[PDB]
Amino acid sequence: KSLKGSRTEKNILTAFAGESQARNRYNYFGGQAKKDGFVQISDIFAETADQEREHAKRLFKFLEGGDLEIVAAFPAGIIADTHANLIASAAGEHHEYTEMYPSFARIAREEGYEEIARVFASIAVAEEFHEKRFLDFARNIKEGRVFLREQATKWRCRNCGYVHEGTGAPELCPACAHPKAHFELLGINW
Amino acid sequence: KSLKGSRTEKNILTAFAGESQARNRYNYFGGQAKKDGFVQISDIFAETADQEREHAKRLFKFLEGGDLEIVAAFPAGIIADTHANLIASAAGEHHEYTEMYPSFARIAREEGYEEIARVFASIAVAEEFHEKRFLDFARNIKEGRVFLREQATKWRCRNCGYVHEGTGAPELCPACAHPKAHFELLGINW
Ligand SMILES: [Fe+3]
Ligand SMILES: [Fe+3]
Ligand SMILES: [Fe+3]
Ligand SMILES: [Fe+3]
Ligand SMILES: [Zn+2]
Ligand SMILES: [Zn+2]
Repeated sequence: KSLKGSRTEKNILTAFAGESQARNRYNYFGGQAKKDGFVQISDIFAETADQEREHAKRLFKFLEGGDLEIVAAFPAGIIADTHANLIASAAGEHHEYTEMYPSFARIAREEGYEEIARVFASIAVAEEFHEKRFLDFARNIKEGRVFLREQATKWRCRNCGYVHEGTGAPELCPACAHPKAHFELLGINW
Repeated sequence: KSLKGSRTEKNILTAFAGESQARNRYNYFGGQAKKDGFVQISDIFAETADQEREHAKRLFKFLEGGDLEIVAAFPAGIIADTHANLIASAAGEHHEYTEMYPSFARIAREEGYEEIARVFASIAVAEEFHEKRFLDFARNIKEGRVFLREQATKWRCRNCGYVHEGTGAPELCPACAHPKAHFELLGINW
């Protein structure tokens, strides 16, 4: 069934508008993280931005055309330090997966748009992990554990792949000479 | 002076919301142009998307924080063939530089935000050239002149830089073997 005139139609566009702004905000926060010396976090912001582009794309492809008026609130700014940006990003994700998407999914099911309702629910899952990632990094910054841990571990240079073993990432990579900012905890997800 | 409570504050966020959606739409149209076999046009859509990201960034940095409600209409879809996408993109740019930005600049000046008004006016200039580019490519497609002209000229392969001299781009690049889709008119802007 068509979406024309349905509340779901406006909800999809509203989600698209929000996801679109989130993509820009995350890319900006990614640039700020770079300036603040947090390369892994910067790349995480950029990856999240690209994933928001994909949520938006799925939503956009459901629309049938024409201009549609929407009424919604969005974050008017701002770009602060990385810790603050991570906190603000997490808060935005929280609202999306706890309030917005469940509401949109609910209304979709009500109006008879099952496929779309399920897509809203699925996107909410992605947003929750996005929040987890942001909250975890904010915590690392607050606890001063971004580049230092209590026990010896392995740190990988994102720039060249050098692996450093120790309680903390080195001031400079011994292989590529790039600063500590490029190091992350060595991760294996395969 | 602060922007809080001013119409300009809402106009900036509205512009940001629109520029944000345009970035996504242009990236999607860029992907469709690739599928349609128009590499130069695809790269132009991607470049325009990146520039929209920059208009949005300038606008975003003027905001002072907090959640703000906005009321505006946006294109609910859609992704069609490249010619149609170029036409729809041009129409959107036209509205922005003829109606929206001049109005926002006008109101900014009225409320006493000179710097911001001038930024709105400046962005409008960029949008007009964006439209010109889109309209020119739509015309090339309509006239069947994307890869063929009446007089012998030079065609450059965007993939490897090979330069072909003739009335039209070759079916396959003789250097890198990529399809005609990668060719553009050789351009010199320096
Ligand atoms: Fe999102
Ligand atoms: Fe998200
Ligand atoms: Fe624009
Ligand atoms: Fe534009
Ligand atoms: Zn290194
Ligand atoms: Zn070639």
